[PDB]
Order: sequence, then structure tokens, then C-alpha cells
Amino acid sequence: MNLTELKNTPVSELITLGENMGLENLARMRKQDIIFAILKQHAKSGEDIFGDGVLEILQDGFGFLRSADSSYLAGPDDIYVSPSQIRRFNLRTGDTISGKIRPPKEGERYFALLKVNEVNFDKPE
Repeated sequence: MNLTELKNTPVSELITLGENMGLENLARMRKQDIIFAILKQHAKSGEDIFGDGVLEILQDGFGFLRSADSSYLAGPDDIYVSPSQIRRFNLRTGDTISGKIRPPKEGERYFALLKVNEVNFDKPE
């Protein structure tokens, strides 16, 4: 299961998928909140979850992967990328990244990149 796929899924279908995995009251939430709930539930089940986006490294040194159609506009489903991941793979703003992500923990706000699988559609090598 991956974030962009879910983002491209009709809400009624997301509701069904979520219900089938033990979630409730989905209809009343914003689509993005429904998606968060589903990915979190799936990950809690020990299943891998993926995400992708265009990287933008900010001032502090960390970055976020944003949807390509976002033209770099910040959003709640932005995927956090750590300074260590950027250094590990010499990541650059404008780079397209895809990989495993993890749901935010208690107090956490964003989904975070867990493993960089591809950089500019190629092996991180």
C-alpha cells in the first residue's frame, strides 16, 4: 500500500478499505485524515507502507517530499526527510524520492521516510 495510490482513490472506496481493516467513523473525516488512519492501521499490522514525492530541503537542513503537482506547496501529507537521510544519499532539492514510510508517533505530525528505495527513479547507488 502506498500514499499516492490512496490519494488517488475515491473516498467511498477508501471508506470500504478502512472499514474492512477495523476502522470506523471514516465518512466524517477529511480524505487526508481517512488516508492517515488507513496507513497507520496497516503499518500497525506489520505491513510495509510506501510513499513518494519531490524533495525540497529547507533551511534547517531537513526536507519534505511533496506531490509533484503541488509545485512545492507544503501540505499535511508531506513526507519528512531527515538530514541524515539527505547526507546518506547526497539528496538534492528537486530530487524525486520513493521508499518505505512510517506513520507519525504520538505527538508526531508527519509521515516519515523510513527507507529510501529510489532516487530519481534509480537505485540510491
